[PDB]
Amino acid sequence: MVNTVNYFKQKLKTEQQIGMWVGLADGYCAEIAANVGYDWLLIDGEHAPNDVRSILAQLQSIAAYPSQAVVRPVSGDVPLIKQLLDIGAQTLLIPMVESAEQAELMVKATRYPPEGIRGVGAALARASRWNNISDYLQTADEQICLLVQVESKKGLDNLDEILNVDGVDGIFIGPADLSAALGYRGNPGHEFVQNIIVQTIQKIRAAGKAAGILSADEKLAKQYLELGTEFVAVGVDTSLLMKSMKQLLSKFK
Amino acid sequence: MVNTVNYFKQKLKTEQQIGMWVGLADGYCAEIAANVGYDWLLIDGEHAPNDVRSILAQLQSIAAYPSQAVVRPVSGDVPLIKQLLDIGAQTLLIPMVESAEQAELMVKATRYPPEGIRGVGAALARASRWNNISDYLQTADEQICLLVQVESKKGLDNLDEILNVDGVDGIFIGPADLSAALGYRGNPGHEFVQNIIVQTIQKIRAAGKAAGILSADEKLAKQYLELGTEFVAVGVDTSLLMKSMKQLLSKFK
Amino acid sequence: MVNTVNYFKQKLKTEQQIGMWVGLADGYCAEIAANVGYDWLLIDGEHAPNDVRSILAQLQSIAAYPSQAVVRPVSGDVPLIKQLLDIGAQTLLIPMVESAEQAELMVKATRYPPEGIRGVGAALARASRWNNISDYLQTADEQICLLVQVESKKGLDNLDEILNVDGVDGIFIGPADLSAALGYRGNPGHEFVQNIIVQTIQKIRAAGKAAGILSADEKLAKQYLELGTEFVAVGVDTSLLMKSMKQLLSKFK
Amino acid sequence: MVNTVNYFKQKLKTEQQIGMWVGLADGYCAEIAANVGYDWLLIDGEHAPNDVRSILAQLQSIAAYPSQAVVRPVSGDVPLIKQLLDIGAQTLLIPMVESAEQAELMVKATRYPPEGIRGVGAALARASRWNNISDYLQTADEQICLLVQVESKKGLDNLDEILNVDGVDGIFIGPADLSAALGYRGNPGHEFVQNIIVQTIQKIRAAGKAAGILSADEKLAKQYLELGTEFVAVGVDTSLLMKSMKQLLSKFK
Amino acid sequence: MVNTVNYFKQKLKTEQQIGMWVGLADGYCAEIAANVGYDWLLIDGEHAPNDVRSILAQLQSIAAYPSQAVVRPVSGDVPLIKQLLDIGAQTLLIPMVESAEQAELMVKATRYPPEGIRGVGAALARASRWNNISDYLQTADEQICLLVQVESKKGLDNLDEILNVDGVDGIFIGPADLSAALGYRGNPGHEFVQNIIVQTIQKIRAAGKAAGILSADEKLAKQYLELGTEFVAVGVDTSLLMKSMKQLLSKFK
Amino acid sequence: MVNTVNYFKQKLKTEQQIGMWVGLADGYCAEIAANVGYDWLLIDGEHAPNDVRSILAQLQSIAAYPSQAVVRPVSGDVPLIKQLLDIGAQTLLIPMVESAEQAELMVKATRYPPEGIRGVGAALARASRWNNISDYLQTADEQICLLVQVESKKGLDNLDEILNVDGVDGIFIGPADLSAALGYRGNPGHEFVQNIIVQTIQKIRAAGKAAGILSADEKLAKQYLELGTEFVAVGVDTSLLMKSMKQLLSKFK
Ligand SMILES: O=Cc1ccc(O)cc1
Ligand SMILES: O=Cc1ccc(O)cc1
Ligand SMILES: O=Cc1ccc(O)cc1
Ligand SMILES: O=Cc1ccc(O)cc1
Ligand SMILES: O=Cc1ccc(O)cc1
Ligand SMILES: O=Cc1ccc(O)cc1
Ligand SMILES: [Ca+2]
Ligand SMILES: [Ca+2]
Ligand SMILES: [Zn+2]
Ligand SMILES: [Zn+2]
Ligand SMILES: [Zn+2]
Ligand SMILES: [Zn+2]
Ligand SMILES: [Zn+2]
Ligand SMILES: [Zn+2]
Repeated sequence: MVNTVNYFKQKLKTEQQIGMWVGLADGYCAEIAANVGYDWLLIDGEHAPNDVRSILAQLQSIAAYPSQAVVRPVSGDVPLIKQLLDIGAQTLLIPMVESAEQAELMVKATRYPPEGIRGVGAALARASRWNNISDYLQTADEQICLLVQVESKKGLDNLDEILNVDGVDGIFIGPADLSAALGYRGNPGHEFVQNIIVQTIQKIRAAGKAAGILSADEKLAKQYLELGTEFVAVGVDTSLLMKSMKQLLSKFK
Repeated sequence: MVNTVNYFKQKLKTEQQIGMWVGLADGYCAEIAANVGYDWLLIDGEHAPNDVRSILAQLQSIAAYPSQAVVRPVSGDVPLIKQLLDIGAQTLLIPMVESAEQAELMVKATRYPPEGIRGVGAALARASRWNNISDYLQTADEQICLLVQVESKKGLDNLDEILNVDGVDGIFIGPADLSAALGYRGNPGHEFVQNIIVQTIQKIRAAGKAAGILSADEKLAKQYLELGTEFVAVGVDTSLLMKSMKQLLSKFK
Repeated sequence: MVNTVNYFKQKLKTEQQIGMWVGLADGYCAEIAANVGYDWLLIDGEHAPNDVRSILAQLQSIAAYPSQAVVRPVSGDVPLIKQLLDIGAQTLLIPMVESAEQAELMVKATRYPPEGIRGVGAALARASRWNNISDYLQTADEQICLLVQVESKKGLDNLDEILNVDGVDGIFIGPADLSAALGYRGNPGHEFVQNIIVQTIQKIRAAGKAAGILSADEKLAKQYLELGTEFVAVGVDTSLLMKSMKQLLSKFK
Repeated sequence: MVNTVNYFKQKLKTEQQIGMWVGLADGYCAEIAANVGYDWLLIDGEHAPNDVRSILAQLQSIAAYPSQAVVRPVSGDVPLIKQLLDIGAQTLLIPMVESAEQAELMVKATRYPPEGIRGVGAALARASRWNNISDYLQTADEQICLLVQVESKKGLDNLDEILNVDGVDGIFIGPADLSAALGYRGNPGHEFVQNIIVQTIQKIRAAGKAAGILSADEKLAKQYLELGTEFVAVGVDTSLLMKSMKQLLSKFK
Repeated sequence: MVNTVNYFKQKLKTEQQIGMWVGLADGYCAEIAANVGYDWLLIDGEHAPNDVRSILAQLQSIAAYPSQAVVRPVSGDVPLIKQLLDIGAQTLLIPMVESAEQAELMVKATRYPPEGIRGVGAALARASRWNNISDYLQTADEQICLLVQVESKKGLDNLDEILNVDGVDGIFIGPADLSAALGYRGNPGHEFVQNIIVQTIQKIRAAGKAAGILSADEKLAKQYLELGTEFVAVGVDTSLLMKSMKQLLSKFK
Repeated sequence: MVNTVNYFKQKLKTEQQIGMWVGLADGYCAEIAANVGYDWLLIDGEHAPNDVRSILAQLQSIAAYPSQAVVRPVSGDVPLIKQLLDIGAQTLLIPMVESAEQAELMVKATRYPPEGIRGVGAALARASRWNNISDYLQTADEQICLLVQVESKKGLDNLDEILNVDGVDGIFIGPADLSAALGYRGNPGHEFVQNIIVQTIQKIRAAGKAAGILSADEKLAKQYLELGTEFVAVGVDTSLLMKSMKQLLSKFK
């Protein structure tokens, strides 16, 4: 078997990928999302009740479908990154990255020694399909994609430095965390926040990196796509479930 | 503690209750549905991948909310009915009921000896809150609600006989199973099927029983409500999730 | 490896075994019970929310401890008996047995062909420790113990016939189900019920079978032990947990 | 989406399919087996500790790989067959089939009304991918494969009658159950048993049905393949795990 | 929906709240405890085998009952605090707090930016009921209660400094950890330890903070209540289960 | 009850113990391994998808068998070490230990105050069997065994310093991590790596500590045993399962 090709990673340079957030934290719900045709599915280990084992179940569900899996760990924790790579997550989204030094450590966390610090345990791992991918230890590093979130004042204060880190494939903007950091908690739609987001997207793309963002607002998402933003998540499974059930009830009250 | 009052059962005689089908088979998804404000939630043990333990988890989630839980077992199995009553399901929907003799057996399955055949194990049961409902064995039978599905030719052939069974609180019409039985599989919207459904609702209500049905078609559901149908399910969580995610993607293709 | 010796089965002829009911339905709770020193633990698949997989977990927990495991299935279902024997349950308690013909079928359900109807799948089974017990198919039948419950009027109406069935090792009296059947639901302590229980114990022992019962009433349990009842359950984990937490709170209200 | 094509079913007429028994009862273990390249994987719901939900997890794991999944339910139970079809099992292996009447009922259990009795609940089902397979109710019956086990004297006594049932795609011989039924429990390798198995394979193929069997004996499996047996399972995951770990320890004692 | 009111937090200034430790690590056991009527239930993520997902299940069980849930994470880990707040834990008990600097960080960990560092992910969170609490991001901080444990020499060495931290609602004394730190491991009942505990309770209350403690000793618990201690846990579910089962067996040996 | 004797720890001074790696992450798979007769089983929390709760399940399975359990946490995390000790893991293997200061902290992490920093919560813990081991807090430290991995250049750079730490019972060499660190990723068999491993084994034993290693290569494992290496793992369950299923299929292709 050849290593699973990371089409998400390749498509960062060739197209604009439409994403769905997966916070239902469940192999069965993840399979439903995987049937829709999103370019990418974000398995949220930061803000949904997930652990390594529930994320594994969702990777197994999604694996039968073309949608590419991206996993967000709860934090930039090196041992947790090791665990998520070994269950076979090929793209990671690291929250709250705030310096070039932290971004460099996240690069190393995703690459084998001697160049990186990814723990070596291929025989045991779904990532190597238990060494059924015979040359995994030689071919792994190439299909791993590292995305980092800029979503605080300190992140924006270190944006140019992070954008200079070789091995950061993409910078994703978190409007909820960023709007709160800016003192507009719950109000990312404000011009003050939006002008900072647009400028940030322009700088990311000017430095030759992929830009990404989430917005459930159709108009904002289409604006970000018009700016050339490479990976745009356009909705959240929990939000779509709740809103669809509320809209239906409202027809009958 | 006094036994949990079955408001679903009481409301069969005082109002028209709006229902949501719950097939996501998960305590977390069931809690999301429970926040919307449906009069009743159908935990589907027949067509969703549920067992006694997953149904228990969903009852625990839903219990903090006003929405009344109704459980559909996979079949009219007496021992399975015993298990679902003991985890505390107070309303059951029995699929594919086809005779007065079967309906009478389902009545007995929901009531303690000496009048019924419900196995006695109160001490162990969430139903008695582990005997924290001190008079459970005396007050249980009153808050249990039995609904039976008529959804085959043999069911329609025994409709008058089933409607004469004391202890059947409601007859629910299954348009998917009924349309297939009638040789209109996938096409319940056909006038042939709909005239049989309308006549069936009229007969159920004429015999003094509650009538129920599921339709995701807003126009049909409102027609059934105009006829006086007591319990109408108007949508399905899996369908709402899938359709909402597809409609969103279609805005970006 | 030699087959696990069923010490419960042997001790039916040599001593009076003290039992604890396990309805917490959980490997961790079952292990707590296993540390106490009960002769036998009843893993309740009839009145606690258990399935084959949760019963397996509890058998695995208990297996490190001297306490002997007895499993109650939800009903005398032949395929479910097959499943519980293959996960390695060596003693089964069948509820609501009401005829010699049903007791004979339960005997056959526990024994391999050609003499019985137990499905043969030893290679796959914890029962054979995956053929690590090399002679399992020749030695299995001997360590299997069949107990049947008499707990209805029809059971009492067929008591002499059931007591004549070769392969029934024990008859257990269910006071909750029996008192309800007799029209004393919730009141097994009444003289009418107790005289029937004592007479039933005497008849069981007179026919050379082991007699069993559950009572959380210390005086009744000690009375049953004085009559020579071979297997007496003296409490229930859910009941002891609830009562101990209530008694503690009452000291502080 | 078009309905998933049942390549197992088509290949019953075009080649000899090599199978692996999956009794480890776990999505992660099922995925390991799925990487090997077996034509088919038997998810054992009869002799491994599986339920609908654990079988679902294994179907989800296996679905990303070419290996075709076959599910054995604990018995020919119509409602359980309904559940296993709805989670998306397209091939079923029914144990202990003993008459034309039982085989006909298993045929109906796998087909929608009006011709069959399969319960209609497509909207909710992984089988329809929650109606993402738009014409599922018209195209389902064609990709369902029914296999029945002949593995008792009564099965052999009704072999010609079972072989005349339209809708039975395959007859599988169970050497463990059959050798026990014949009074050679644990000794299927005996000439008495083997001549009956060979004769049975010849009769199955002469009636135009697919023949199947399990043997972990390489010589017996190759003999069955030389006779033209269409679906041959050649090993069991639990057995291969135990034997490989024992053989390794023996090198070091 | 308005944000769930934290009655535990309000009652810290109006009454003395009686608590039960919940270490059975299970939604079903947590529900049993929730029926008793304790003012508060401590879901132990430090010394019972719990993770985010098992703590979620227990919050869901408890949510239907008046008992207020308090969650102890394994350590003062900022990302784990984020996870436990998002599943809807409104009161946290942080173990082994040893400085004003660590207590200040725990305050920030529980509050949204710009004043705190709680990660913003309301849409996804049971805490917001998936934005069904429409103003959650404005009303969340007010219903969050922060308790910190002083249970080491360094904690006692920094007691006055911790008691001056705005945002610490309560200091809880850990007699097991504290007695071990003092070189009286397993002997918290010693006068040396008890005089330090009493002095510590007096200092906590004199600084205007709530004092808390656990003791399964009825006399010690009543002494702590007489001193005015605001939140007193009086027992542990695992201990009450084990002791009740041992005391029962001892009546029969 | 007296504390469980750690026979693994005692046998480090009396014999050479043969080990099996357990990465199938499952109580049922762990029990299969437990039946084989390995001296020790490594429950891998670093490179298999395990958490505290799945490791607990595997400890419960294994506990009925003579095989000694060793648990590898994901990293030398003090709170996670506390959790694994409380579920009753008596031997820990800490990955990627690189200094005397880190080894000393791991020693303290495994011992109660006042000498160590192990959090005290015995009442709640399977480790004390919920205080059924009445003197657990006095007898625990003696049956705890600490192993550390040297598997990086920094580890080898601090080998003499680590070997001087009182309370390190064993140093385990990780050939996958070490060969990668040395720029021979995937090629530990090279003479450059092997000479370093042999020298390292000699230095460990010369300092009076137990030496350990894993090799699935029978010749290398036997060479390590001839050098007197005290704890040698000779295979991995995932590897043996995959290889045995592949070898079987190759006989039939
Ligand atoms: O610990 C990591 C590891 C690496 C390769 C193996 O074969 C087994 C374990
Ligand atoms: O088996 C049912 C049962 C009833 C009451 C109890 O207390 C225990 C068990
Ligand atoms: O189907 C049961 C069975 C029996 C023996 C085996 O080796 C495998 C399966
Ligand atoms: O009960 C089955 C069912 C069928 C179709 C639906 O849309 C919902 C439920
Ligand atoms: O990542 C956090 C998040 C916040 C709000 C959303 O709607 C979705 C995700
Ligand atoms: O927090 C730990 C703890 C210690 C002893 C107990 O009895 C209960 C909890
Ligand atoms: Ca978990
Ligand atoms: Ca289950
Ligand atoms: Zn964010
Ligand atoms: Zn139907
Ligand atoms: Zn009973
Ligand atoms: Zn068979
Ligand atoms: Zn403490
Ligand atoms: Zn390593």
